[PDB]
Amino acid sequence: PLIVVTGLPSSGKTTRARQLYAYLEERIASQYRLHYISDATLSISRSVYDAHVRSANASEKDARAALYAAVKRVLGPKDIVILDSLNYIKGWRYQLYCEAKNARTPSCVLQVGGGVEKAREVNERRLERRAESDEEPYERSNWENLVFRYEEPNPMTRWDSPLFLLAWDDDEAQTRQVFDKIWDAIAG
Ligand SMILES: Nc1ncnc2c1ncn2[C@@H]1O[C@H](COP(=O)(O)OP(=O)(O)O)[C@@H](O)[C@H]1O
Ligand SMILES: [Mg+2]
Repeated sequence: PLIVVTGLPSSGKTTRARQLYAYLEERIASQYRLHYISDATLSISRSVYDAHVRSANASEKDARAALYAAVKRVLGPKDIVILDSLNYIKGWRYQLYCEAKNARTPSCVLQVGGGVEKAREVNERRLERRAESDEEPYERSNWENLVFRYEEPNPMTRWDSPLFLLAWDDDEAQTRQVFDKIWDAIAG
């Protein structure tokens, strides 16, 4: 199974993804294999998110290529894959949907975020606190433009459903309730 995490920059994707992993770890042991992938695990710097000429520096399109390959190598009916990345484009989320389809395994989307304001605050504290890291800040130019071009998951579309969301204020049990529906979704 594939679980597409999605959210704004510094919206809590990695934090929620860890919780999901720990949850899925207890549930598998109470079978499946558990995989975790992120920009950091693939050494994809956040600066990729900033035409007629071929360049040597990796593009955002190459980042999606890297992510796509990492998932295909492990994703399968017996392999649960957590993709912790912005995953902010409907088309990209549609590619991942078709990827899980080709792996003959269910897919879902898990949106995270405490808000544009609480997310902006985080990136400032991480900019203040000064590269394959989970706490490396974005440049304020790259951060703002990323939020502007974020595409909200649409449960009306089959590739953004089943959709699940987790606000920051959602406590350990409301988060735990979502995780159970994720589990039931990626089963029979
Ligand atoms: N429910 C949450 N509640 C409180 N703080 C959070 C929450 N989610 C994320 N954070 C905090 O905000 C910062 C960003 O979290 P992180 O998961 O690393 O964002 P990103 O999705 O960009 O990787 C972290 O310091 C983290 O502790
Ligand atoms: Mg992350």
